[PDB]
Formats: sequence, C-alpha cells, structure tokens
Amino acid sequence: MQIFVKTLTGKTITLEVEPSDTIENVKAKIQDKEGIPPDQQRLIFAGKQLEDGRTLSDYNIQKESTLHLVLRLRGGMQIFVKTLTGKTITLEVEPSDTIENVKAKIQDKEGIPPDQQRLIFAGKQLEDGRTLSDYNIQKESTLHLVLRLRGGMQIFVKTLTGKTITLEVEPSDTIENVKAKIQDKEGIPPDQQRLIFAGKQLEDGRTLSDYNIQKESTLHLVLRLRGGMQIFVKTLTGKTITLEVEPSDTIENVKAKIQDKEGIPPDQQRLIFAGKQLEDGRTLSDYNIQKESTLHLVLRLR
Amino acid sequence: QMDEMKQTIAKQEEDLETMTILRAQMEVYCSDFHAERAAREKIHEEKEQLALQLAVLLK
Amino acid sequence: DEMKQTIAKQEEDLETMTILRAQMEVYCSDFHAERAAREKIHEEKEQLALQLAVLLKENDA
Repeated sequence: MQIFVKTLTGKTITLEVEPSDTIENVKAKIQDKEGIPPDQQRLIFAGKQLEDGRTLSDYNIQKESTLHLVLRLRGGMQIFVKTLTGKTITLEVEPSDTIENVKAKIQDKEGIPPDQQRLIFAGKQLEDGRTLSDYNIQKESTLHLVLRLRGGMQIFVKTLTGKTITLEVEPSDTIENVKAKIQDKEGIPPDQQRLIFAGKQLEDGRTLSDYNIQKESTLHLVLRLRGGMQIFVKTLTGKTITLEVEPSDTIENVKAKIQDKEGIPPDQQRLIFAGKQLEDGRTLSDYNIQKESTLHLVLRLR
Repeated sequence: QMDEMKQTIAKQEEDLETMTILRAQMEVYCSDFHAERAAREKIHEEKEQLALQLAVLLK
Repeated sequence: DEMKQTIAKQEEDLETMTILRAQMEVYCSDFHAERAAREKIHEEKEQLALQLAVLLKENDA
C-alpha cells in the first residue's frame, strides 16, 4: 500500500508495502531509501510503540496513515579511524558493512572521496568487497587511513585459474613494478609473468600511464612454463632434474622446489655445489651460482 | 518481450575475451618451447665438445 | 527484435576456443619433451666427463 513516516524534523518519506509485513522488515525498507540502519530506528504511530515484529495488521495500520520515526544518535557498534594528521574520527558501523560502506561514511564526515581512500587494519590493507566481520573488526577497533597519492589507484589482475587479485598502484609504476607487486602477493617470479590489457602485451619498461591504465582497470595474467634461469640438480638415484630459480632464491627456497619434485623433506636435504655445502639462510647469488649450474643432493639421516 | 539475450551476450563477451587470453597463453607456451630448444641445442653443443676431447685423446 | 543478430554469431567465433585449448595442451607437452631431452643430454655430459677423468687419472699411476 502506501504509508508515511514523519520524523520530528517534519520530513516525510514514503514507500509501498503490504499489511502482512511486520515492524522489523519495514526498517530495512527505510535503510535504502534515505540511509538509516535498522538498529537506529524506532517506529511509533498513535502512541503504540511498534515493537520489531508483531504483524502490521495486528496494530491496525491502514494505507495513508502516517507513522512517526525516531532516530537514535548511536548504533550498536563504533570504530575509530586514525588519520595521518593525528585526527581520529568515529564511525557508526554494523559488522555487515563493506569496506566501501565504511569508505562512504568517511567521505560523509570528512569529504575524502572513496577512490582516494586506503584503509589499514593490523598492518593489512582491506579490500573493497569484504565486510568488517571478515577481518575480525570488532567494537571500538582502530583502522588507519592513508590517502592515495600521485594519481594512485587500485587495479585487478586475473589469471585463467579464476583468481582475481587486487593491487595498490600509481600511474608512474612500471610493468616490472606491477609484476614485483604480483610476486609480493602471490610468490610468482616476474620472469614467469606476462600481462595483457585490452589486447596488448605489456612491455617491461613502460608504465601504467603509457598503456593508459586507469582506476579499477583489469589486467590479465598468463604464466610461463619457464623463467630465465634454470639450474640442474642431481637426485638420490642420480637423475638430472631442472629447477626454475632466481639468484635471490634462498637455499630453503631451493629445497622446497626439490621437495615438489623428489618429495624429500627440506630438513633432510644437503646441497653441495663444487665441494661446498649450501647453508639455509643463503641465496643462490651469494654462492656464485649461474644458469645451468649443477648441484648435488645428499641425505642428512636425521 | 524478455531480453535475457543481454545476459547471454554478456556471457559471450566474457568468453570472447577469455579466448584472446587463451590465445596469448598459447603464444607464451610457444615462445617457451623455443627458448627450451635453444637451451637443449646449447647443451648438446657442450656435450659435443667433451666428445671431441675424448675422440682426440690420442695423436 | 534483432538480438539474434549476435547471440548466434557469438557461438561460431567461440568454436575456435577449444582448438586453442587443444593447441595449448600440445605446446605444453612439446615443452616438456624438450626439457626432458635437455636433462638427458646433461646426464650424457656427466658420463663423458667421467670417462675423461678416468682415462686421465689412470694414464698417471
């Protein structure tokens, strides 16, 4: 039907509904017509306290009758956002709220546009589509706010394996930087990544601006069967196997790649390169280990 | 007068761009093979240099 | 209503898709065949180099 809702400020908003509905699900129709959560709403008509869910037609409420809306100053949950100036602001939230919802409320209080907003909780940046309950953000937690600078944006990278990841970037960033950020998130070394936007292969050395890559753009990621550097390892049997490695790979990094192939636990592996034993904290580079160098694998008997 | 054609066109548009990604993924598998053949070719050449030194061990 | 202008042409271009997937699979195993060959050669190099060490060592005893 059609009923009216007048706050004490005189404002009358109006939507349609049927008498079968209850008090509880009307508030949910109020929240997306001008924007007030249901834990801040209390409805009155004819001095009968409308209590969260005895049928509308149980209170005798007909079409065209006007309801009275009262508003709490406060919901059930507050969080605090610390700004880089040292200003701390207070937000009214529900655990169901998305980080984009939280961003809109920050715009409402402070004028900062959402696409310029970066939010950090417990050293971890929070992504637009997840909720406060997903990050374990509870009553009275403090988020930190960082503004994007220098045209800064988020972009998305998509593989064929379905995975869609989000990246924090700037237009000055090069394709190599983007790949490095993909490495930092996903473990994939950059010499195994190729990136496609529109239908151009993205050249190392060019920047996001060069390819005209704007906010919330989507790049596609394709993975190579091999990088640029392989080394050979000799098995316990005595077969050669090949490893995709980088000079900054650590020796624990190399042992794991051997476990993937020979299934020998890393705490059981001993790696020799031209007489010397490879120590765990160390990299390939520190040992003067080149492409196509050969290592020997021996057990530790622990 | 229903136009879920929009929904099925939009389901094709994704599938289309996926193909070009598949294509590009195919090109990458192609260039990798070549790098691998060049690697195989280079180590065969190294094997041929030892074989020589063996053959020549008398003179 | 000329939606059908495209929905049908879409399926013919998308036929090509499985030809790519099949060609992907083949280039893949072709790559593994080459790397296998390279590994084998790497082993043959070790046998040759062992052959050389033994001939030289036993020429000097």
